Amino acid sequence: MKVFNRPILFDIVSRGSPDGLEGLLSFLLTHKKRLTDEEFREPSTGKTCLPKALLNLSAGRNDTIPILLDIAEKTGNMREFINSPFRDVYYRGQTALHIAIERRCKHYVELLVEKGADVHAQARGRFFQPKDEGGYFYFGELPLSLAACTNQPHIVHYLTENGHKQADLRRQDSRGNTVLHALVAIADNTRENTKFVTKMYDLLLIKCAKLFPDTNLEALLNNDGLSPLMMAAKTGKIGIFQHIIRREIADAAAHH
Repeated sequence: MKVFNRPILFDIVSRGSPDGLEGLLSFLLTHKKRLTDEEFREPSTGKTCLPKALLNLSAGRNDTIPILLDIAEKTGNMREFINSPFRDVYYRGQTALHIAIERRCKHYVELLVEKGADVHAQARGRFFQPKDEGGYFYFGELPLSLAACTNQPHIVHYLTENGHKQADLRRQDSRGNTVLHALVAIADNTRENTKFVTKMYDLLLIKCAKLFPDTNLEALLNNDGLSPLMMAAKTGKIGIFQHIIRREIADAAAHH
C-alpha cells in the first residue's frame, strides 16, 4: 500500500495536511516502525515531525498534530514521541512543548500535557568557547519559566494547575534558577517589560502561597547563592528590584 518516508512525512506535516496521513498508522504497524525512529527525524537537529508540525501553523493550527499523537499512541510510542528532544545552535534538549509555548498555542500546550509531555524538560543553552559566552536567549530552561518570561499568564495557570501533570513553581534549572530568577534575568528596565515582569512575579508568588504555603519562593537560592532579589540588585535590574522591595514592605505592613 501507501509508503511513507521522511521527505513525504515532512512535506505532509509542513503543509499541515491531515488527509495526507491516511495510511500512516497502517504503514508503521505493518513495517514495525515508529515516528521516533532515526529515519523519521531530521538528522541535523533530531526533530521528529511533531516540532515540524508546530513550526508550520495556519492561523495557529496544524491538524496533523492530533493525528500524529494518536498514531504515536497506537504504536506504543506516545511518551517517547512527545518528549523527543532536538537541538539547534542555541539550545539542546528542546521539546515540542517548548515550541507550543513559544508559539503561544495554549490549545497545543494542553494537548501535549494531557498526553504526557515532560513539563520539566530543560532547553539547555549551547556554548562554543571554554566558558559560556551566552549566545542564546535565556529564559530559565523550563516550560513554566518560558511561559512566564514570554508573558503568558493563562499558560502559566494551566501548567501549574491542570488535572494531568503540573509544573512545579519551585523547580530550578541548571543554573539553580527558579521562575523568579528567570524573570529577573529577562528584565530590561523598559517600561512595558517592567510592567509585565512584576505582574507575573506577583502572580507566581500568589500561586506559590496557595499551592505551597510552607514555601517562600523568593528565598530559594540559585547556584551563585543569590535570591531573585539579590540577583536583581547585582545585575542592575532596578525596576523589578524596586518592585520586590515595595512588595515586601507592603506584605509586612499587612501582617502588622
